[PDB]
Amino acid sequence: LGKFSQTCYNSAIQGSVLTSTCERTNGGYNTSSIDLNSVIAAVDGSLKWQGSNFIEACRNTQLAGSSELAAECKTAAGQFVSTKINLDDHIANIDGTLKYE
Amino acid sequence: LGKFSQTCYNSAIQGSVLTSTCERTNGGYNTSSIDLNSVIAAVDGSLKWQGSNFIEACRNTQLAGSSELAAECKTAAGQFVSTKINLDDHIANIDGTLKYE
Repeated sequence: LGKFSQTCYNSAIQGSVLTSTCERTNGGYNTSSIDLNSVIAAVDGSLKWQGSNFIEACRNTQLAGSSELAAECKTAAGQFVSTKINLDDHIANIDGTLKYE
Repeated sequence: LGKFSQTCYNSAIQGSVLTSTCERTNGGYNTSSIDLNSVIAAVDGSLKWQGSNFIEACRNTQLAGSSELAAECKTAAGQFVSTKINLDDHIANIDGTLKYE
């Protein structure tokens, strides 16, 4: 599942939104964006799938490398930790558009 | 929070996917989509935030007005009931991309 980074380039993250330019199935490419806040949660400071609204607990989001979302997130106790998640786990390039799967 | 309908137009709902054309922060427009199935649940026939996968229990999804999602969802007892939820509560436009917050 996922693996968008293998067929996309010029990816960027601003806030909770990922943008990238991806290869289409029958040739050519397309630029699209997807909000990651709908599909990533913060759980005691760690980014996890199967949830939403990590941005309520996190700040300074960045794209590290070709597919990692990095951020500083608030733990249950209230202090922050550095955390990351590999977007290639579930963000795919479906015919030129970024999708969660 | 939310209020995407104030800066977007030509919105449409297909299944659980909302598509709309939104103005970017400094001008210009972008058409994007967000899969509402990631952020809306259906509990005993009623659509609600703070959950996911409402489409598993619902049919006949439609956009009502500029910002409401309407559908028919299955109650625990078995029968379907009409239900609606206002997407403007938690779907926003950030620089041309639909986002959950």
